[PDB]
Amino acid sequence: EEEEDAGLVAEAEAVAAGWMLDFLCLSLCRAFRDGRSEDFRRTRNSAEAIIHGLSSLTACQLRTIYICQFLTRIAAGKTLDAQFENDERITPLESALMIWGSIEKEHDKLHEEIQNLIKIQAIAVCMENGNFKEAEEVFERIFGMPFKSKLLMIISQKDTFHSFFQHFSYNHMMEKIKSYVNYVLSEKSSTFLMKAAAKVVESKR
Amino acid sequence: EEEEDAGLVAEAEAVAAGWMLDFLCLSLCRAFRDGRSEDFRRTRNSAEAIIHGLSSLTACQLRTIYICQFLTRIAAGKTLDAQFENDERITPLESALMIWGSIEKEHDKLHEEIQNLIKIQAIAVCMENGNFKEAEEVFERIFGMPFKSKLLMIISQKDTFHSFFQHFSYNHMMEKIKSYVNYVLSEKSSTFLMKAAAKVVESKR
Ligand SMILES: CNc1ccccc1S(C)(=O)=O
Ligand SMILES: CNc1ccccc1S(C)(=O)=O
Ligand SMILES: [Ca+2]
Ligand SMILES: [Ca+2]
Repeated sequence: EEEEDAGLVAEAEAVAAGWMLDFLCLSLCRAFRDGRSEDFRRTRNSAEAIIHGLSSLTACQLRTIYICQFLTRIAAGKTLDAQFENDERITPLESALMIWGSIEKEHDKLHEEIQNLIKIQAIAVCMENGNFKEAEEVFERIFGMPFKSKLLMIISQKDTFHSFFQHFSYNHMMEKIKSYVNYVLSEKSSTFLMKAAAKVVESKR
Repeated sequence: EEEEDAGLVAEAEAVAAGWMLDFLCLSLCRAFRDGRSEDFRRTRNSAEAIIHGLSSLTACQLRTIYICQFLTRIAAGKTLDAQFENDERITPLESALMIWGSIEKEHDKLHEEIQNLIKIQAIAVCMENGNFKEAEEVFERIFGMPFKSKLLMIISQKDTFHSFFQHFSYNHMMEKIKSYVNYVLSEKSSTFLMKAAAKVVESKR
């Protein structure tokens, strides 16, 4: 009876942790979309902690975790001292690109546009910090012809403020990513914890 | 409409965070009661993070936070390098004693027994580490006559393994605290998130 009770309790804790992960993902998406930097930081810390208390993951929960990790790396895209992988050479935007290619999602036009904007900016952020040799190394790791050769020419000329980086800017990458985040927000707005909390708030109006 | 929606969303996030705090407190109590050291550590990290995302606290939520903080200091009672207060001189058991005296709860016989056991052990843990001068300083900060004079005599004799510390031992303090934790477990087992999760598990049996 003691082991049977402990077992049912552990199963209930796993159910509640899954509900907490979905809610925290929704809150993280909304903070990213709104540009609420401090709320994003605190929500990320909460999400990471809840994830460490989870063991079995369904395919849906792994996709949710990948979305949280992807937005965290994009938020840190210009923080070149942040090490997100065991290989210390991988920059934050290169780490976001790896997760973007692993998520079980449709490869629609928006998917490829975000992918190519992260590739251009992974090089651009190195150039803007005067890290010319690092830009060439990020280029080799990513690329792994017309798009490729324009980028290599810009790296070799050390043209940091090139007009190419203004046409495919960091702001344009953020805006395209926010369009994708809006779809995730619509999909997760109906998850258990947010629905129950919204019902309580509405009943008091 | 944009500010009105943002407002309702923030209210719903506060409701869900309150439900998460109660659930995490219940899980932390159960890990402490069971002696599941690693689960206690991970649950504490999750609790701390959720608490940083909360702003307005009801009297009930402040009591819940005090219970989490109290068990954390008791779990760290023998870690004399842990600094829980801005005043670096305060030891973990002295910090647990301060919280124990601040919780809005009945001062029954069990309350006073736990209080006195934490006082004896706050000195005992210093003696057992050979920190005789620190034991005298903890004594002065706490005490703050027959109980008092026996303790001062033991500190002055440097009688670390005194039979007094075996009669009012660290294990006896932990057991009395676990009795109190069982009452908190019964009280919080009916909170929203645990009840809903338990209903899901049961419906699959
Ligand atoms: C489990 N990882 C996780 C979860 C949520 C947000 C960020 C991360 S991280 C530290 O990998 O960027
Ligand atoms: C808000 N503080 C908190 C919450 C839960 C568990 C432990 C703590 S602490 C770091 O103060 O020991
Ligand atoms: Ca670097
Ligand atoms: Ca110390």
